[PDB]
Amino acid sequence: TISHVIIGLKTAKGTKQLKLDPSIFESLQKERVEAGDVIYIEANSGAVKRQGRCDTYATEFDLEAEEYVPLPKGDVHKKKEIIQDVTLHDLDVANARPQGG
Amino acid sequence: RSIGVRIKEETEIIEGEVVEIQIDRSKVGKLTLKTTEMETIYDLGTKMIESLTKDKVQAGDVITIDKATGKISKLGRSFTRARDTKFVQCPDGELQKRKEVVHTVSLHEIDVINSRTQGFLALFSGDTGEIKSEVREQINAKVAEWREEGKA
Amino acid sequence: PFRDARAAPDPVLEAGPVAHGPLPVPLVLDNGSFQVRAGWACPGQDPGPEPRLQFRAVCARGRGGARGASGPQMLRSPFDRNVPVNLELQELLLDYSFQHLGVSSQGCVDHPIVLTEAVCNPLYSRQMMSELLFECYGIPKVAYGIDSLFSFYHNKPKNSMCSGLIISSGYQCTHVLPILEGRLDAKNCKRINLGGSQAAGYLQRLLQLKYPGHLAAITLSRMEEILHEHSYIAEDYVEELHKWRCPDYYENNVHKMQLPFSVFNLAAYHQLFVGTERIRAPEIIFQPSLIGEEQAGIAETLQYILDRYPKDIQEMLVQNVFLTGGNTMYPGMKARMEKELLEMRPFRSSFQVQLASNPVLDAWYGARDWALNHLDDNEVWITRKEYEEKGGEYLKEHCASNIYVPIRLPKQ
Amino acid sequence: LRDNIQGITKPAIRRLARRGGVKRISGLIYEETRGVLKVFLENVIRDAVTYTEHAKRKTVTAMDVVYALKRQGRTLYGFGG
Amino acid sequence: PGTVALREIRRYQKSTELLIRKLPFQRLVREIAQDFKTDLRFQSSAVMALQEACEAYLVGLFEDTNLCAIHAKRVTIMPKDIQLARRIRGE
Amino acid sequence: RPGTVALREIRRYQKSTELLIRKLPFQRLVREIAQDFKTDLRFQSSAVMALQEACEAYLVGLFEDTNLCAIHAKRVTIMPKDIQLARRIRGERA
Amino acid sequence: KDPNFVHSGHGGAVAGKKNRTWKNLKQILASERALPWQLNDPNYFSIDAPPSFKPAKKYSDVSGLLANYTDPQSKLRFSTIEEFSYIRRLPSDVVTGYLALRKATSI
Ligand SMILES: Nc1ncnc2c1ncn2[C@@H]1O[C@H](COP(=O)(O)OP(=O)(O)O)[C@@H](O)[C@H]1O
Repeated sequence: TISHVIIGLKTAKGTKQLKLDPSIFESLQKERVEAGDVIYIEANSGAVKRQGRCDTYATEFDLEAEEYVPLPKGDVHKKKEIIQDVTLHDLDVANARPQGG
Repeated sequence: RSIGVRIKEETEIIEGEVVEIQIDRSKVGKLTLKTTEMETIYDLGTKMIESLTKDKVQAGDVITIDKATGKISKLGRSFTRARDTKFVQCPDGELQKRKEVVHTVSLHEIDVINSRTQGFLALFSGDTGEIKSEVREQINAKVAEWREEGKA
Repeated sequence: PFRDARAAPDPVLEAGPVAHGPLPVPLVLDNGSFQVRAGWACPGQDPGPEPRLQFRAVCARGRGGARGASGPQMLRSPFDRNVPVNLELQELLLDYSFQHLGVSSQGCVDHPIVLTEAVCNPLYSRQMMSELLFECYGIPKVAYGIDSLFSFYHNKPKNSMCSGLIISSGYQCTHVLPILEGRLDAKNCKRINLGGSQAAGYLQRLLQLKYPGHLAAITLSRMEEILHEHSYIAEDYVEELHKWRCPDYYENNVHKMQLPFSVFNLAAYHQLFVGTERIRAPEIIFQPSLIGEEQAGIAETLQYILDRYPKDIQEMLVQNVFLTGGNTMYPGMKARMEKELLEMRPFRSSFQVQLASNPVLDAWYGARDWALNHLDDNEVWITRKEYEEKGGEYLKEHCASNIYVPIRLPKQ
Repeated sequence: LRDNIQGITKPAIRRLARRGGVKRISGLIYEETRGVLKVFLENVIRDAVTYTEHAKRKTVTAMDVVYALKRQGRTLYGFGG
Repeated sequence: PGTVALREIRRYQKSTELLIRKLPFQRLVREIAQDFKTDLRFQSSAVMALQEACEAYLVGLFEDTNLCAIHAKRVTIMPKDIQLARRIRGE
Repeated sequence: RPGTVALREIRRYQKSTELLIRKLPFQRLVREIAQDFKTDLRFQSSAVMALQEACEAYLVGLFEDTNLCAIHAKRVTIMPKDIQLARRIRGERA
Repeated sequence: KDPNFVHSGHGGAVAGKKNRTWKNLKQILASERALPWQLNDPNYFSIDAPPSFKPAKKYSDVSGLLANYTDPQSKLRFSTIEEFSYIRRLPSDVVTGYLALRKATSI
């Protein structure tokens, strides 16, 4: 039924297709995302955010309750080395009580 | 409480007298708005249709529409439709203004927003207590980069 | 101010040239809903010096009994939607062209010819055209091809099995031509029903509606100055029409040419200010919804034909996007096209956009350099003895030319 | 419920059409007629109420509507006024 | 056959009584009055004066629509024949 | 030259507050029609020219309704039977 | 002299209510449908581009600037406060012109 979801992405620098884990697609549906939305995916963490509807669809109705954003001028895909600092106290706190979840 | 963060944000705000509003049974519908200096008609989308109908917006109201959010604020009725309370004149200038709002949040008021599944209740109700010092260690450092990236 | 046009050239010749080896120099002729373009091939020379009859393909006659008004000096033209669909004006057009090119002695057209046809040509139109070409004119052998594939054949790196897209534009159309190893993939070629005539008629109608003081003084023959010399195509349309929104940009960048002259006079002999208007007539082929008519336009058609194909054959063909014909003359055309293409390619992938060496003339020079090489390919040309059995719908699928479909037409 | 003006029945509108002398009636005509029928009351009841609101009565009289019909150029006999 | 409707024409042109059902018309009159203004109530004679004006007005509209369709070389009416009959009257 | 841009008339006869019938022929038209009810008439210039303004406005108002009648009746061409429709449905040809 | 002194009768007639021109394009792409066409063919009916998949942008009729608005009366689309004051002064002969230039809801 759902091994994965293919998703297609576009920016002013080009396009990619990605093969999403069903847990990430469950997050796309959490954010109420549909084709023609502008999305940020953080593939190392599974964070997903709707930035807004893409402004190529800004004339789909004359007045509708969505905010439209310009097609991103940035790359479709970006990499960095990042270095995370976490204290033993952050572990002692975040694992002791049941999380908010 | 006594050190402020200040930011500015730009919003597409629509303001005017509603001249006429129409709806159908998905859905489609049509709206008209007026200022002292222009008029328009508009095709509405579904999330607006549900908002206008939920909030009983009626021809002759003077209204502000938060275009980013679908929220409606009604200011009163036009004096020419005050017959059959609060009454007010139409806005001046164009309907859709890209208004700039400057806003300020006390540095502590960012801590309380961060503390709970809804933070801001604890701001008023006084449930803010022993706020975890590692959260302040992050927020002070986050505001210290907004200060220099120039976004705040 | 505006200039005005000029006419009555000197294409007056002896009965024809002669060249070494086989004596019959072929004629090279382009049809054209805007202008016909013609000449003797001038074989053995690379810098082909004299294309002739480079003329607006529109005609009349003196109805009081004077003369046929075929050449340059209300009006009718032998084409509709870039296909010839006429006889009674097509005859006097061809006769006029053959008078100035010369005919060797008598009532037959002696030399073989190469002639342009539409990206796809309706079978009946080729039948009527070949019937004029062999019943009336009696040519010994004939070749057919497309302006866009000829101008590509002129601009190729080598005389080889190249592949690409050809992007074409002209009076009533633009076409997107996927070519795979020299073969046009006619099953997924596409066209938009807009171009030079629509842009000129639109720019006219804007100035008719915006300046009702000059309604007879503005006309297409004045629109062609502002359209081919004062207009430009945006690198990104909402970005250009955004910067036209502030008066300090507008008043410095606006074009301002006076009408022909005799209240500070300009209410009658206006500067006809154009700023966004000098962008709108260009944009029509990118956004045909600037007119009423709904079609995809060049950006969405270019995307639509590419996703018909496996991802490798896309990358090896999109290496040669070629711009030719008509509206591709606008300044900034490559810079728009490569941006619209960057927005739809896979993220790291390479592509290249090539603009013709002369976007109006290269179809003739292409057909010329083609005929110079294929001169004695006796299997390629439609021979008069083949038209003696083939009904006139017929075509042979040679390089840089249209795809024949096996078919037969009833006629009586 | 039937309050959508469909309470003005198909065969009643068709009988008005038959008195009006029309032959074949396309199936959208009944609803187009109900649109006109509303708008005629949005003229006539509305102005008749402006005559009821001259006296500011609760009862609409036949006079009140005859005055509205008189200013709207469609006078009526038998009721008087 | 598809044409004996021509006998209905003659019957409903011989007839001269009101054709819409009184209760439906009275309900509609009251509903349009009550969403317009509060506590408006109608004498039977006012509802009858309304209904006679309405049905005479619609007989006029149908006569006008007949001439529009006859002019269009039809024997049928479509909503466009009514929309001409409005715009040509200025309605 | 021939057979093009009929809008040459549209673009000429409505650029200003002009009237389309010439003054002398209109002034001798009205007087013959007037005297049949009662003769020995004399006329103010301001009386006769108040007729033409109403006449041309009414004629223009008819033609505005008339071309839509042709379009509805499947024509681009206006013809006398369009006026038979329009002037009767306005209630005037009765 | 003349490339030929005599000429064929290609399909146009000498006389009759019939044409002197051959069939116009609209009759050609109709009559050509009777032929034994197939799903793989260079068929001239198939080459016209598809409809636009995204909804079309709106640009103001009178100046080409981006249109936030449409007038309830004329139904033209406009951008600015002075453009709204301008359009309400225009004659119907140009209002219908801008509407026709975009095949609008009144043609
Ligand atoms: N400057 C120009 N402006 C407009 N159209 C042009 C121009 N130059 C060439 N054309 C166009 O070229 C198009 C196709 O090439 P053309 O040279 O005319 O040969 P053909 O019609 O046989 O294909 C025509 O539709 C014609 O309008």
